Amino acid sequence: VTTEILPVSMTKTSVDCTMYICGDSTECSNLLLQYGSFCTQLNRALTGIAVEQDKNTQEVFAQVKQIYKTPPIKDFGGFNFSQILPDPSKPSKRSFIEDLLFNKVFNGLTVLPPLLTDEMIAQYTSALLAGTITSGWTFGAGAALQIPFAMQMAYRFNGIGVTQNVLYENQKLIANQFNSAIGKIQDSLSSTASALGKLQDVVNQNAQALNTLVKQLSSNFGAISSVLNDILSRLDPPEAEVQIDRLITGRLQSLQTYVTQQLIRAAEIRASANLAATKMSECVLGQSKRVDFCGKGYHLMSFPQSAPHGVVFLHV
Amino acid sequence: NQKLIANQFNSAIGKIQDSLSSTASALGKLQDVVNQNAQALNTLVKQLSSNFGAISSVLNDILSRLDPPEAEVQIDRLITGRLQSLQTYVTQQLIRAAEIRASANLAATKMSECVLGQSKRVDFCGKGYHLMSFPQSAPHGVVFLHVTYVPAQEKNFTTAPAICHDGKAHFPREGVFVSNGTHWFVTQRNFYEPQIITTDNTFVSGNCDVVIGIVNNTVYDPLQPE
Amino acid sequence: DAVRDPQTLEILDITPCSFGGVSVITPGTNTSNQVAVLYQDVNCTEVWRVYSTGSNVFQTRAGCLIGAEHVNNSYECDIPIGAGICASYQSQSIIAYTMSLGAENSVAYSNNSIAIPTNFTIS
Amino acid sequence: FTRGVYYPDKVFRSSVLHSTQDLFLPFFSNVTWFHNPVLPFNDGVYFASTSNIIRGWIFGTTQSLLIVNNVVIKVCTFEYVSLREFVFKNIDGYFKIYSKHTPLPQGFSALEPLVDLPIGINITRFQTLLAYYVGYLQPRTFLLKYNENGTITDAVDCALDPLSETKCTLKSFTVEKGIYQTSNFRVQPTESI
Ligand SMILES: *[C@@H]1O[C@H](CO)[C@@H](O[C@@H]2O[C@H](CO)[C@@H](O)[C@H](O)[C@H]2NC(C)=O)[C@H](O)[C@H]1NC(C)=O
Ligand SMILES: *[C@@H]1O[C@H](CO)[C@@H](O[C@@H]2O[C@H](CO)[C@@H](O)[C@H](O)[C@H]2NC(C)=O)[C@H](O)[C@H]1NC(C)=O
Ligand SMILES: *[C@@H]1O[C@H](CO)[C@@H](O[C@@H]2O[C@H](CO)[C@@H](O)[C@H](O)[C@H]2NC(C)=O)[C@H](O)[C@H]1NC(C)=O
Ligand SMILES: *[C@@H]1O[C@H](CO)[C@@H](O[C@@H]2O[C@H](CO)[C@@H](O)[C@H](O)[C@H]2NC(C)=O)[C@H](O)[C@H]1NC(C)=O
Ligand SMILES: *[C@@H]1O[C@H](CO)[C@@H](O[C@@H]2O[C@H](CO)[C@@H](O)[C@H](O)[C@H]2NC(C)=O)[C@H](O)[C@H]1NC(C)=O
Ligand SMILES: *[C@@H]1O[C@H](CO)[C@@H](O)[C@H](O)[C@H]1NC(C)=O
Ligand SMILES: *[C@@H]1O[C@H](CO)[C@@H](O)[C@H](O)[C@H]1NC(C)=O
Ligand SMILES: *[C@@H]1O[C@H](CO)[C@@H](O)[C@H](O)[C@H]1NC(C)=O
Ligand SMILES: *[C@@H]1O[C@H](CO)[C@@H](O)[C@H](O)[C@H]1NC(C)=O
Repeated sequence: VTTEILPVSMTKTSVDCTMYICGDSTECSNLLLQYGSFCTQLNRALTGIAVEQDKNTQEVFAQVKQIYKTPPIKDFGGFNFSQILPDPSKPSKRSFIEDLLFNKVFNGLTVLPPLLTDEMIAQYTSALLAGTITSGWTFGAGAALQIPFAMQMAYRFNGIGVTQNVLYENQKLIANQFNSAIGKIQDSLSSTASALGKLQDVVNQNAQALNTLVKQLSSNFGAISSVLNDILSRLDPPEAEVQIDRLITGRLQSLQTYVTQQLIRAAEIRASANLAATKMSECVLGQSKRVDFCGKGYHLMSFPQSAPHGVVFLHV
Repeated sequence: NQKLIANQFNSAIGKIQDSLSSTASALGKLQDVVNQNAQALNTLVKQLSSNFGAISSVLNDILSRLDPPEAEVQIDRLITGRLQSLQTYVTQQLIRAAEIRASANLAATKMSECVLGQSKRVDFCGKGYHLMSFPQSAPHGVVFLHVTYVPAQEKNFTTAPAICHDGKAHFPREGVFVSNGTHWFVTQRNFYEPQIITTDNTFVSGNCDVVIGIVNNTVYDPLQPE
Repeated sequence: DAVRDPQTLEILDITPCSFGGVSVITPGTNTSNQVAVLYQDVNCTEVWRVYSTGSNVFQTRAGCLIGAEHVNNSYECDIPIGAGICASYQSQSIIAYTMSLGAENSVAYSNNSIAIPTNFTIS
Repeated sequence: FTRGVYYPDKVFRSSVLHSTQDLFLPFFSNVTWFHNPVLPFNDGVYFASTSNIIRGWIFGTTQSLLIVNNVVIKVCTFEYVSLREFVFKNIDGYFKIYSKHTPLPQGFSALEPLVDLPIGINITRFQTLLAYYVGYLQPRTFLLKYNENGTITDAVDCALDPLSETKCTLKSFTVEKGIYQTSNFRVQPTESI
């Protein structure tokens, strides 16, 4: 049993262009109108990014029609799924592994909330697990058809070229090896390793860019000050024109650089989310023949778990 | 079932035709590309009526009102303002072209693997079990028509992993053992078609006290009178 | 963010004023002319007169929503507001609800039962 | 209802949606009904009337423009000789009269410019000269709709209600279903310290 982590979405931001360039200064915002429509371009670009971030999450996680439930009598041939099934004693839908995963990882600048909450994403992953464990690969092609778990496991052995008496005659050994591998996953996440590094990199790259954008407001760009009220209290209007123009030019260049790098960075989070949608459909809802697409070895089955802005797959 | 299968296919093609000729619009992914590119060109054209700090946004009536010392002072403001807007247009066109290229690469992969073959990848060529697909052309796009098999009208049974007959464990060659309540049969997995359990459709492996859940029944031997 | 009074030498804090954004939820204008108005994150105690006061006031995690009737059903999402809340047009008015993820289902699992399909459908 | 829209300039336009920022009579305002009290001239006046009793007008702060009625104007110096709706503006030493008359109803109509009288006086009040209304102009922003013949057939007041501000942001008169960012808000400071 191995692990694969993928980024899915990123943080939805919006920047108020007029307030960033000159908040509460009508003699600056009258000079800004001589540049046409730069601020509406910048707002339209950032809004397109924010909508795409909800679409990525929909297409990775909402791949079931029903909300399937697992039965209260848990007799799966000796296989133990309790570390990855949800625990209702804690008040969320979140499972044990997913608790570990969530514990491991103003000048006009706001953050918009996501459409799907963490509870909704956890309910989707638990329906995917319950569907897999009780009905094989049949719920991904039609209606879910129940089958005993060892018989499911027998025809998955049959799909990698091994006859099914090998499964039925080594059943207790196979269940013990599965349970120990899940236990080792749980231990190495519970230790202090830096496992969620791909998810941490996205958060760091988005924090550095907002800090650079805020720090650019204290440059004076050739003007006598970088505070706009100091200029408006010291100078007459015909001489304050040429100082406010220098500040406006520098601040527009700062916003334009930020939005260009956000568009390039969102283009690669799309590709990551399209890959995670493909892995959900081909490794969780089916059994895959593609070499190394779902782990290392001959693929038997995969399970999903939710993470902050990401997804974790466990490949058996 | 050939006549039933042909009639279900013909009805589904007719419903595709109906939900396109009705005004429920579905070509939204193709209309978005057109709208975004038209909007970008309209923004680039409207940026020629800004004065960027100069006395006029028209260049002929700077050149007709001023002398070459202080006409260049006004012309440099318009030059920098118009370069910046051309630069912004070109950069966002290069970012949109890369997304259209990734979509065209996916479409070329699907033409190879769903039209020129049958695919085992789940949900790549539609929902269900993939049979075949047909291409149709569209303005700046392509439409695929995927044909899939969907199981219907399921029914409960009782099952077992193996059968014990003469101190030996019997397993299916290709299928599952099912019971209607009193008798035991063997059927294929995706369609109910029950048959008698003989030695031609099972194989034997070991004695019958290792398997969890084995069932006593009779395995028939087809060379009976000899 | 802090300063000292030049007369009483008191340390007194500076904080900015309210400042949100404003969004307008609409159906099509070939359907109605009613709107609802969302204010981005302002606690509804700080907030045009008809669409600024009155009844139909609801506090979401996205902000303050004025002009929509909060109900207790759950529907498919129609117009997304954020953090689970959607809006739709349904005597006709505008309603705000928690979105629903789909139909509830439970599979009849046991250790010796199987479902086999008996027919099929071409799609 | 929807009255008192004129032509802002003298540029021909056809089948466009131009945005205008000028002094207009806001939609659904309250106009006084008269049936001759001396009225003030705030910054611009809508006038209508509904025979042949209304002759002309008296202008000025008490030099005082006089328009009587055959049309003769006696601005006091200069003299000029050349349902009924009228618009008066006193902008930058000029005096712009916009007017149109028809066969208050709901129908939309636009007032064409009549004459400019570049006089440069001060006016704070006025009075009619013998069923007439008085509106007052506000700084607005409209969204006019021209046609194939280059005539205005519709407009939108971009500060009446939220749907109108949505229509002015999208620059259309039909709005699809959705959610749209339109503006910002900010509490103003109450006093200085
Ligand atoms: C499935 O695994 C869990 C965790 O390993 C088992 O729960 C443990 O059960 C023992 C008793 O045998 C307790 O002492 C531990 O404290 C339990 N751990 C936790 C985290 O609850 C569970 O019993 C296993 N299920 C089966 C059927 O064996
Ligand atoms: C197969 O058998 C199961 C078990 O009897 C059926 O599931 C029950 O269906 C009834 C209504 O038909 C429900 O009231 C019960 O709650 C279900 N039981 C459980 C445990 O979920 C199932 O409907 C049968 N399927 C078919 C196709 O006949
Ligand atoms: C299970 O299937 C068997 C098929 O062999 C059914 O047995 C047949 O039933 C019909 C009707 O009574 C008889 O005409 C046949 O002679 C029977 N065949 C045999 C070999 O006995 C049986 O009825 C089915 N049981 C149930 C509960 O459906
Ligand atoms: C399945 O058949 C076998 C073969 O008869 C049964 O095993 C023996 O059955 C006899 C009676 O028929 C008993 O006296 C023996 O003690 C059984 N053997 C053992 C090792 O217990 C077996 O019981 C049958 N299974 C079921 C569930 O009835
Ligand atoms: C399998 O499904 C098909 C499709 O529904 C069934 O065919 C229909 O049968 C009904 C009679 O109950 C007719 O009224 C319909 O006209 C048939 N449809 C078509 C397209 O021919 C078929 O009978 C089912 N087979 C079985 C064995 O139940
Ligand atoms: C299946 O579960 C039932 C409990 O309802 C039990 O009696 C039976 O022994 C189990 N069968 C197997 C093969 O474990
Ligand atoms: C809104 O303000 C009240 C105090 O009047 C406070 O109790 C409440 O926590 C605030 N809610 C939010 C969401 O800020
Ligand atoms: C909605 O549910 C709440 C329960 O928290 C209840 O108090 C309220 O009355 C319900 N609304 C209606 C209209 O019944
Ligand atoms: C424009 O005016 C002409 C009159 O010359 C008329 O025939 C035509 O119908 C008008 N167009 C529209 C759209 O009303």
